[PDB]
Amino acid sequence: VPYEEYILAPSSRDLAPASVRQVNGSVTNAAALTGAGGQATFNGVSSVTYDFGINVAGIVSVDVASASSESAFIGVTFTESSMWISNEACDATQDAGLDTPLWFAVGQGAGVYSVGKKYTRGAFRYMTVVSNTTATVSLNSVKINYTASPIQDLRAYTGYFHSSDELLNRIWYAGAYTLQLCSIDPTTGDALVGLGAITSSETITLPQTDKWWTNYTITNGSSTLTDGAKRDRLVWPGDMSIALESVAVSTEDLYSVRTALESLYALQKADGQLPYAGKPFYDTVSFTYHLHSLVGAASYYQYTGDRAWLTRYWGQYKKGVQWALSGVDSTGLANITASADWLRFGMGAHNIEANAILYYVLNDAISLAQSLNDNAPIRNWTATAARIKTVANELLWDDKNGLYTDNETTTLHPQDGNSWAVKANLTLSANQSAIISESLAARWGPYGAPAPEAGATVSPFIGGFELQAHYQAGQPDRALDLLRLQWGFMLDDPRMTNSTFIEGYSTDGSLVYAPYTNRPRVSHAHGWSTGPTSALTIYTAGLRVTGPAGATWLYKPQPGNLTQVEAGFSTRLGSFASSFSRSGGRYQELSFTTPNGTTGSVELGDVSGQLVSEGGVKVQLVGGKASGLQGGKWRLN
Ligand SMILES: *[C@@H]1O[C@H](CO)[C@@H](O[C@@H]2O[C@H](CO)[C@@H](O[C@@H]3O[C@H](CO[C@H]4O[C@H](CO)[C@@H](O)[C@H](O)[C@@H]4O)[C@@H](O)[C@H](O[C@H]4O[C@H](CO)[C@@H](O)[C@H](O)[C@@H]4O)[C@@H]3O)[C@H](O)[C@H]2NC(C)=O)[C@H](O)[C@H]1NC(C)=O
Ligand SMILES: *[C@@H]1O[C@H](CO)[C@@H](O[C@@H]2O[C@H](CO)[C@@H](O[C@@H]3O[C@H](CO)[C@@H](O)[C@H](O[C@H]4O[C@H](CO)[C@@H](O)[C@H](O)[C@@H]4O)[C@@H]3O)[C@H](O)[C@H]2NC(C)=O)[C@H](O)[C@H]1NC(C)=O
Ligand SMILES: *[C@@H]1O[C@H](CO)[C@@H](O[C@@H]2O[C@H](CO)[C@@H](O[C@@H]3O[C@H](CO[C@H]4O[C@H](CO)[C@@H](O)[C@H](O)[C@@H]4O)[C@@H](O)[C@H](O)[C@@H]3O)[C@H](O)[C@H]2NC(C)=O)[C@H](O)[C@H]1NC(C)=O
Ligand SMILES: *[C@@H]1O[C@H](CO)[C@@H](O[C@@H]2O[C@H](CO)[C@@H](O[C@@H]3O[C@H](CO)[C@@H](O)[C@H](O)[C@@H]3O)[C@H](O)[C@H]2NC(C)=O)[C@H](O)[C@H]1NC(C)=O
Ligand SMILES: *[C@@H]1O[C@H](CO)[C@@H](O[C@@H]2O[C@H](CO)[C@@H](O[C@@H]3O[C@H](CO)[C@@H](O)[C@H](O)[C@@H]3O)[C@H](O)[C@H]2NC(C)=O)[C@H](O)[C@H]1NC(C)=O
Ligand SMILES: *[C@@H]1O[C@H](CO)[C@@H](O[C@@H]2O[C@H](CO)[C@@H](O[C@@H]3O[C@H](CO)[C@@H](O)[C@H](O)[C@@H]3O)[C@H](O)[C@H]2NC(C)=O)[C@H](O)[C@H]1NC(C)=O
Ligand SMILES: *[C@@H]1O[C@H](CO)[C@@H](O[C@@H]2O[C@H](CO)[C@@H](O[C@@H]3O[C@H](CO)[C@@H](O)[C@H](O)[C@@H]3O)[C@H](O)[C@H]2NC(C)=O)[C@H](O)[C@H]1NC(C)=O
Ligand SMILES: *[C@@H]1O[C@H](CO)[C@@H](O[C@@H]2O[C@H](CO)[C@@H](O[C@@H]3O[C@H](CO)[C@@H](O)[C@H](O)[C@@H]3O)[C@H](O)[C@H]2NC(C)=O)[C@H](O)[C@H]1NC(C)=O
Ligand SMILES: *[C@@H]1O[C@H](CO)[C@@H](O[C@@H]2O[C@H](CO)[C@@H](O[C@@H]3O[C@H](CO)[C@@H](O)[C@H](O)[C@@H]3O)[C@H](O)[C@H]2NC(C)=O)[C@H](O)[C@H]1NC(C)=O
Ligand SMILES: *[C@@H]1O[C@H](CO)[C@@H](O[C@@H]2O[C@H](CO)[C@@H](O[C@@H]3O[C@H](CO)[C@@H](O)[C@H](O)[C@@H]3O)[C@H](O)[C@H]2NC(C)=O)[C@H](O)[C@H]1NC(C)=O
Ligand SMILES: *[C@@H]1O[C@H](CO)[C@@H](O[C@@H]2O[C@H](CO)[C@@H](O)[C@H](O)[C@H]2NC(C)=O)[C@H](O)[C@H]1NC(C)=O
Ligand SMILES: *[C@@H]1O[C@H](CO)[C@@H](O[C@@H]2O[C@H](CO)[C@@H](O)[C@H](O)[C@H]2NC(C)=O)[C@H](O)[C@H]1NC(C)=O
Ligand SMILES: *[C@@H]1O[C@H](CO)[C@@H](O)[C@H](O)[C@H]1NC(C)=O
Repeated sequence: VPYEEYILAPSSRDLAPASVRQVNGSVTNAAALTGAGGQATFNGVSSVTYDFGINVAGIVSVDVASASSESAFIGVTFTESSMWISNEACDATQDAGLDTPLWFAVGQGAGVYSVGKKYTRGAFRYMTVVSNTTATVSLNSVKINYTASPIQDLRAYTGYFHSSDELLNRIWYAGAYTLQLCSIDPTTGDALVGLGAITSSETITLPQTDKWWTNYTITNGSSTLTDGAKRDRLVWPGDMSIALESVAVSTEDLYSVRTALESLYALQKADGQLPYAGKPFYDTVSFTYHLHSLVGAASYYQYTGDRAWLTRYWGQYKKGVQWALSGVDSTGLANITASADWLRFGMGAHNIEANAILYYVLNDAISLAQSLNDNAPIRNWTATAARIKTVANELLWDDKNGLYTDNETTTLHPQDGNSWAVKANLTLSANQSAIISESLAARWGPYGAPAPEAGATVSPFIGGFELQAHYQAGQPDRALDLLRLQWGFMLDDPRMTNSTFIEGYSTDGSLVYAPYTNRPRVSHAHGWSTGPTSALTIYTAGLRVTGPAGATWLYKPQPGNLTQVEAGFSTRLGSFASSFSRSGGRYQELSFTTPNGTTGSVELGDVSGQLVSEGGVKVQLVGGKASGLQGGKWRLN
């Protein structure tokens, strides 16, 4: 309800394109297919590329009025980015080649032509209607059944964010909408229908095209969160380590997260190994992604407060923790023998990123075990955790460059490892964390923060963890600067979609993703690139869930130089909201709402005064902090 005007999601599921972008050949009244009136008559070989304004998804229907020849055809091509607009092909989903247009033999007669959900286009902003025959074809409409997020009201958000910075607001809502697009009907999964047949080492020529379909049921239930709407349309655990919290503070569609998580845990091996991806992707060993599955279960319990779910899955979670701990060696660090990660290079040995994620997982597991009163596993865990810290900063810390090396035998400093080490509290001091934040920011290029472990690549995925690291190191304006630089490029570059966020690109500002050779296959709607949504709600607005469903919370707004911030979301316990206005580095007004029955703490920084409750309770701030605050509405006096 609040700030609904920023919500990108369509107001219906019956969608005509918004505007005509380009016309080729004799075409009468192309604007008719935008709902502007009349019918559109294609006279011979012709085409019209239409623009929807935003990235959309679903099932195309061609309403034909007449066709002069029995051999007439109408084709439809789709593309996320405008650089792959073509009257001959879509953009790519497979490892090599462009996808074939959807061809309708409309030479029969009048009626609506469709091939249903088997050929759902998972994501596209531009749609080209093509007549490749000398026939005259009149069409009444070409519309889309919008099938992204199938069991929800697309414009009924439970979270919101609005600041004095309009770019930040648009970035928040673009992340939320991206997540909506990646929630699919589970019966239309697996866009990689050519896995095994089409590989990177191949060439599909200009007249050659890839066939595509969507008919693998990837989860149970009626909705699930995938990595990318166009592609892979599969469940990936690492992507959830950014996507879950951004879903939780905007749409609250944690049911799709839950189906994805359950499908992943259903693939656990007897020894506890969790999968690299959901079915039918290759059974692959990946340390880090197994740990991401553990992270995801922990965060799901944190936001839903589902005791029954955690109880169902605690045995599997402990088995996974045991599997990961089996990699720890005499050193006290995990020695990673699997190279598979987020499509980066050099995963192995005493990798800083793997061990930081392990530290994070261990602390998650201890807090969960205390929630469940399962004290037995705690000891080992604590000890192991300590060792990681103690050894990771002795054998991996580079004091001269202010960052962690990737392992013991390299001078490379990975962005993911250092970001995660700050996010997991692997550093021995806040001063260290500030060094890491400063040194990461020192590496920014004209198009955002680099990930040297994956070559000349910018990763919005790792950008989300770096944002969190800048925040936890006490640098909110550094984080807002990275937001502006990287995500304003992702949102406002004319090749982007202006609604959804890219999977990754290159440091020179090109849309080359190094792991892929088929550049049209990069997805422009990946949930793992939506870090700013959760970051702006949690850190800028200061609404931090610290207990199940917000049973306990921390209010720590890190405003920086923003002069006005409003944000809010809900859990099954009630409403969280934060609202403040500043000027000259001081709060003019500050208020926040937390659900009843909850208790929390406050941390405003260098702020002195009283917090007044709705009833009238007054609490003095000591060092900008206060604890034991009872749930409700609070204002700063
Ligand atoms: C998702 O969509 C894809 C299509 O894009 C489907 O893939 C096809 O699935 C069919 C199964 O339905 C595959 O099998 C083909 O069946 C044809 C019929 O053969 C007999 O099948 C029954 C079996 O009991 C007989 O009783 C009956 O009399 C039929 O005669 C065969 O003619 C096909 O031969 C094909 O074999 C090779 C290897 O598979 C193919 O590559 C060739 O095209 C060749 O013609 C075949 O056996 C078919 O192969 C699949 N095709 C493709 C392109 O993948 C998925 O099934 C569908 N999945 C879901 C869940 O909906
Ligand atoms: C400790 O950390 C360092 C730094 O990350 C790490 O060195 C990295 O090792 C990986 C291999 O695990 C290297 O990745 C390969 O490097 C070679 C060049 O030496 C390239 O030719 C490779 O590219 C081709 O091959 C890949 C498959 O093998 C394909 O995926 C790829 O598309 C190419 O076809 C590949 O990049 C990485 O380059 C180095 N790091 C640097 C800076 O070169 C080291 O391995 C870690 N220690 C241990 C024990 O793993
Ligand atoms: C065009 O696209 C539409 C989707 O965008 C299609 O409508 C969808 O049809 C499916 C079934 O084929 C529905 O999925 C069902 O979901 C219910 C649960 O939903 C109920 O609860 C939720 C949450 O409270 C609520 O939002 C719903 O309104 C329901 O009350 C399951 O129990 C079923 O087993 C089944 O999975 C989708 O809900 C429905 N979409 C919408 C928006 O309602 C439509 O059929 C497509 N048509 C064509 C011709 O392609
Ligand atoms: C007729 O419509 C097309 C769009 O379908 C207009 O743009 C042209 O589209 C073709 C593809 O059908 C482009 O060719 C391709 O270009 C990309 C790079 O952009 C390249 O990677 C491919 O290998 C292929 O060469 C073509 O460049 C593009 N032209 C322009 C100027 O954008 C076309 O302009 C329309 N014709 C008229 C007369 O309006
Ligand atoms: C306009 O586009 C439609 C759809 O692409 C064309 O229909 C297809 O035309 C081909 C001829 O190139 C028909 O022949 C088929 O060729 C494939 C190999 O490419 C072969 O494996 C098949 O056995 C068959 O011989 C194809 O059946 C036909 N497809 C459909 C669904 O009708 C149409 O010819 C184009 N017309 C013009 C004037 O460009
Ligand atoms: C949860 O989803 C899974 C699929 O992810 C459901 O199990 C699936 O059941 C279908 C329908 O039986 C299987 O398809 C095949 O059907 C033919 C029909 O003749 C049959 O001969 C095959 O033996 C097979 O049953 C499909 O293979 C199977 N999925 C997998 C991954 O094997 C399940 O029913 C859903 N609901 C739950 C678990 O409550
Ligand atoms: C408590 O955490 C520690 C980590 O500090 C766990 O220790 C590790 O346990 C695994 C179990 O598989 C050991 O791996 C095994 O190593 C032997 C060689 O010693 C090898 O032959 C096996 O194939 C397997 O790889 C690992 O070495 C060990 N590391 C250390 C430093 O003890 C321990 O498992 C956890 N507690 C429990 C009860 O599991
Ligand atoms: C993040 O990690 C830092 C250290 O990297 C944590 O602060 C550190 O807390 C430990 C205790 O957990 C302190 O070590 C010792 O604690 C014993 C009591 O068990 C005490 O008797 C010793 O005098 C010593 O304090 C350590 O000094 C302290 N370091 C700093 C710089 O504060 C911090 O608590 C962690 N933060 C989170 C949110 O987990
Ligand atoms: C956002 O606004 C602030 C305030 O105008 C910008 O400047 C930063 O302000 C703080 C507080 O005055 C400076 O703190 C420094 O502390 C060290 C401690 O030793 C002291 O030596 C300095 O004299 C100063 O008091 C901080 O250096 C300063 N930073 C800069 C670059 O001016 C801040 O830059 C603004 N950020 C953005 C992105 O707009
Ligand atoms: C990419 O998306 C942005 C944001 O949606 C577009 O910028 C413009 O953004 C503002 C809202 O931030 C919209 O303002 C409205 O303009 C209408 C014009 O009639 C006015 O009546 C309203 O009161 C309000 O001021 C504006 O519509 C929007 N422009 C468009 C074209 O959507 C940006 O233009 C988008 N670019 C592309 C190429 O899609
Ligand atoms: C980490 O594990 C790997 C795999 O078990 C170890 O790699 C082997 O190291 C030995 C020396 O101990 C070499 O002779 C082998 O060639 C290596 N094999 C493989 C498959 O990597 C590595 O030594 C382990 N590192 C630590 C510190 O325990
Ligand atoms: C924060 O800790 C770092 C060490 O990680 C201190 O900076 C280092 O100081 C040593 C002094 O011997 C130098 O050799 C290193 O080059 C410095 N490292 C970096 C990255 O600058 C720093 O002084 C500490 N700051 C505070 C306030 O305690
Ligand atoms: C819940 O909190 C609201 C204030 O936000 C208050 O009006 C209401 O009475 C509270 N209900 C209970 C049962 O405490």
